[PDB]
Amino acid sequence: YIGDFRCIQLVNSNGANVSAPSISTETVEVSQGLGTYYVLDRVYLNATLLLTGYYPVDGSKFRNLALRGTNSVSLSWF
Amino acid sequence: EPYNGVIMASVCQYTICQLPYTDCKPNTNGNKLIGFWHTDVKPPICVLK
Amino acid sequence: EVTIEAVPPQVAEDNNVLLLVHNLPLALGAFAWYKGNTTAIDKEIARFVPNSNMNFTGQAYSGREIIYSNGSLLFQMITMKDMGVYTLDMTDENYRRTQATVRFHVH
Ligand SMILES: *[C@@H]1O[C@H](CO)[C@@H](O)[C@H](O)[C@H]1NC(C)=O
Ligand SMILES: *[C@@H]1O[C@H](CO)[C@@H](O)[C@H](O)[C@H]1NC(C)=O
Repeated sequence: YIGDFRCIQLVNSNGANVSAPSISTETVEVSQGLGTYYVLDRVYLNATLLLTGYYPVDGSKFRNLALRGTNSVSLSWF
Repeated sequence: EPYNGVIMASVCQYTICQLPYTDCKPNTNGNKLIGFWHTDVKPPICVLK
Repeated sequence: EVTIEAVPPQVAEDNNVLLLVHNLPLALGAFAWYKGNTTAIDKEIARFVPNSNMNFTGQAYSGREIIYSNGSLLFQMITMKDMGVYTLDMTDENYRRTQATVRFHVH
């Protein structure tokens, strides 16, 4: 139940059935540079640096929060 | 929020709905009281859009 | 003000009752029917709006409950579990009132 306000919801709803989110078979792979982000306001060339910041842990597991529906919305999603 | 291939980023004090959801193809038939996921009726006070 | 009647207030098994709304107002945002004396949405049954003319269901929609434009709720098969209280929610200008409660019995 995110938020606090009751709204005119123009979709169907049903608390029929829910599951755990499908924790994906893919794991976070950083060897292709995915997961990183460029340093602001600097350029390095032909080098290798030990930097820091905020980053994903390698080898952990993703999550699929992309719920889906056609016209009804599960109440136990929230 | 992606809309029309641009990003509608807005760090803004929205009164977020209790049953939020977006749509691929939303349509409102001129009904100005409907909100998809937030029902502010005033301009919400914020810093960037 | 708004008044709600069960016709009949005592219904036999598997028959029809009409949750007849009287003196409902006009410029409503939406309305929905609520099982029990609660306003948590998992007891909301069916939600129909006046200004876009679409109806949508809740979690407790057993499938045999017809919602009308005058706010009335028509039952098809009265079950023994459906004895109890029912509350009719109305909303206007992002403000709400839950002051329409009704209770019947089955024999
Ligand atoms: C940004 O893009 C949206 C498209 O949904 C448009 O409505 C809006 O006017 C654009 N400009 C600003 C300043 O938000
Ligand atoms: C209300 O919903 C039912 C399906 O649950 C549908 O058959 C009926 O036509 C709807 N009422 C109106 C007035 O559209």
